Order: sequence, then C-alpha cells, then structure tokens
Amino acid sequence: MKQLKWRTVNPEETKAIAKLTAAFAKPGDVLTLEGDLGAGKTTFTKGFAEGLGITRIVNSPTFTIIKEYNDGVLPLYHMDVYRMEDEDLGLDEYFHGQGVCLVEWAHLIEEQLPQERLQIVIKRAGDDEREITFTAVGNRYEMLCEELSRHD
Ligand SMILES: Nc1ncnc2c1ncn2[C@@H]1O[C@H](COP(=O)(O)OP(=O)(O)O)[C@@H](O)[C@H]1O
Ligand SMILES: [Mg+2]
Repeated sequence: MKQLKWRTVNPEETKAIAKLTAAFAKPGDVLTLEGDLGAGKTTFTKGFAEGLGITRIVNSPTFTIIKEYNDGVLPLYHMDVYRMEDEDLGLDEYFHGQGVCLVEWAHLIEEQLPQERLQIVIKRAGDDEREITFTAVGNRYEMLCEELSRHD
C-alpha cells in the first residue's frame, strides 16, 4: 500500500512490472523515477508504455525534456529533467493534465513536483540485477499500490 519492492535480473522483468503498473494508472497520475544513468528508468517507461497500448518506440527524452504519446488508452507524458539546467517549459499542465506523467530524475525539480506522487527508485544490484522500490505518497498512490500488489 505505501511501499512495494521487486528485484529483477533482466530488462524484460523490469518492463513486466511497469507493464502491470500501467493497468492501474488513472488520469492525473504522476510517477517519478530515480537512479543512475543506465539503472533502467527509461526501460521501465518502455514497459509502462506497452501497458498503455502504445506501439511506437518510447526512447530516452533527455534532449527534449518532455515527450508526449497519445495513442495509448491514457496519454503518456514522459519526462527526463537531467538537462533542465540548459532549458518556461510549463511542466505543470502535464503534471495536472488528464494523462500519466513518468518523470526521470524528478528530484532535480523537487520544488516543481506535485506534493503527491508514486516514487520509483531503481538501484543497481549486480550486473543485470536491479532493486526497484515503489514508495506511495498520497492516498491515490496508496490506492494504486494496493491494487498492484493484490493482482501482482
Ligand atoms: N534488470 C534490468 N532492468 C532494467 N535495465 C537493465 C536490467 N539489466 C540490464 N539493463 C540494461 O540497463 C540499461 C538501462 O538503460 P535506461 O533504461 O536508458 O537507463 P536510465 O533511463 O535509468 O538511464 C539498458 O541498456 C538495459 O538493457
Ligand atoms: Mg533514461
């Protein structure tokens, strides 16, 4: 309900968690993603997009900050603020829009984030092994983790 944890040994397992998470996404959800470069934040997003029914490739949006995908069952607003110091962008319309936001490196703009979010931390744990921790902030995300673990 408040925290969930997984360990994965390949990118497909990481996408599989994200795929399932997307079944419980609702308009206005904001998911944050943290971890090293190469940890798997964008890989997670690729599986999340599969879960929403998006067929086109979902690649790292590092050099545009934001990428929109509208063909899924819910609009996906994929963000990476790694390069924000070089970018105003009005991320607020997306955060409180009718889609779902996945925000890589979100803590770099902590003060612009909505107070409530689902925080996803991807930690390296050996070669192709990752440890993924969901931390729910807000009743909505406690609700979401409730459903996810029940159907997990
Ligand atoms: N268990 C795993 N989960 C996610 N990615 C993995 C895993 N094992 C190896 N990888 C590889 O690590 C890289 C992660 O890339 P990416 O998702 O772009 O990282 P980030 O967005 O966090 O910088 C990919 O090349 C992926 O193939
Ligand atoms: Mg990335």
